[PDB]
Amino acid sequence: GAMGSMERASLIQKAKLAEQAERYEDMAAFMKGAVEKGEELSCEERNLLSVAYKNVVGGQRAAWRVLSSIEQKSNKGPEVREYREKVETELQGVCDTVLGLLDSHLIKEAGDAESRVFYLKMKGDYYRYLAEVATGDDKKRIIDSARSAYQEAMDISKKEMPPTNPIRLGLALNFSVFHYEIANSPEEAISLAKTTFDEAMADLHTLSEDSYKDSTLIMQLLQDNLTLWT
Amino acid sequence: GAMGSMERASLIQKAKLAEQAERYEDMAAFMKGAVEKGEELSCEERNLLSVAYKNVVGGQRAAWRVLSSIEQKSNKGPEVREYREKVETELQGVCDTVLGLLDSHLIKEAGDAESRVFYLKMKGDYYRYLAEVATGDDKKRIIDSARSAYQEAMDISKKEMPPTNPIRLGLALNFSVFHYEIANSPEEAISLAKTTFDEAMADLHTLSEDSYKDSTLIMQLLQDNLTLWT
Amino acid sequence: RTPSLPTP
Amino acid sequence: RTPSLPTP
Repeated sequence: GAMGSMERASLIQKAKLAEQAERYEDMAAFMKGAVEKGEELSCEERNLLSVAYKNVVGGQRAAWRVLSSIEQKSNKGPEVREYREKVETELQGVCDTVLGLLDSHLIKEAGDAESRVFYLKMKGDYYRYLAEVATGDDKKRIIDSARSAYQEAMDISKKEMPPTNPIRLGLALNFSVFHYEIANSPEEAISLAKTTFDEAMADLHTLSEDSYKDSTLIMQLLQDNLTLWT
Repeated sequence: GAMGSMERASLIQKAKLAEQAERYEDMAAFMKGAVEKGEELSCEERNLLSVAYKNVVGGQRAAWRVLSSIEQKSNKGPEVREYREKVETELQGVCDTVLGLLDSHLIKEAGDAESRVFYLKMKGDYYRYLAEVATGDDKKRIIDSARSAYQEAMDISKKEMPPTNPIRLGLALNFSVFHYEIANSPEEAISLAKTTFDEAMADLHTLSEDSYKDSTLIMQLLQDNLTLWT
Repeated sequence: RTPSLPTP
Repeated sequence: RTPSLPTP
């Protein structure tokens, strides 16, 4: 809405500037504006969208955890609960915004495996963030929505992408985190991380130096989690 | 306005929570609300107000510098200038808000040296931040407004506070920065830092261990600047 | 908690 | 620029 009067190219340019200035709220607003122009996003533009919202929700999640921890230790007036609720509502708002962009209409216009997997991974992640704070009647549905998005992404990535593809690797990492932290399925988490790592290792020989760097970075993050989990 | 319905004590409580959660925009809004209740601020409350707005404006200033640097190197469409202007306007808004709180009515109700010096130091600082981005017809007046606030603060602190008082020391540090960075008076900056340091050193013998720690910390910051400037 | 993917 | 006072 507010970005309706600005050129798409200007919104992208300003998103990049906002990133350099570490103004992630601005960056997210610019990229929301760019998405709402209705055109598909390039690879670089998808990354800008992801970076922007990851930083915004990242800060909110960190704040929520601080407040939640204080709240649990307190169990004094209603202020901690009230403020935790405030941050929670704001977080849910951002997640809903991202999910809204994915549903209107990024996913349905995403035909290439790379774009579709990227957006479905995002969908899984933002349902996962909703799941982290969920308690009510729709908690199980939120979890299943995350699961469903991740699963579709996994199915496509396995068919259409090499096992070293960074998006495929990052998807597997985050889906494994979903299993461990949300779905109470640590064995599934470990299995997924292990198989992902091993299948990537076997395909490294096909890669250039630059691609090798990117793939091995994410492989190390998988290994880091396996080390923590075992 | 928005905080008018919340208890003063709750606003203070939430400011402290916001600090722990590193939610400085929230913290500032809560403390603005607390100030607008119309009662004087305690020492702890003054510190909360200062911390909140320092963090907010600190982020804005850092962003402004990044963008300003990009803008100067570019000297390409209007986007960098536009976005720098946006951040600048937002920064000026925050400074004006703080200065508004000080003028309505924190300073005039501040009778004790400790409170009055604290608020006048703040006034100097926020005019200084305005000066950093000023260019137009009122640039000299902004600088003189900073100078005037700092000077009144200095005059009171010299009469009413020991030379090791942390507020007196911090005021001197920031006024010296004003001289160096804003007023193009490096010799005045160096002189002030040196005399402040030496007069504090001579009074350290009167202090407890805790007070010694606080005073020597700020003295080291003065020395750091002298080292950079010489 | 466990680390998820950071920014690139 | 020169460092001013940090937060306590």
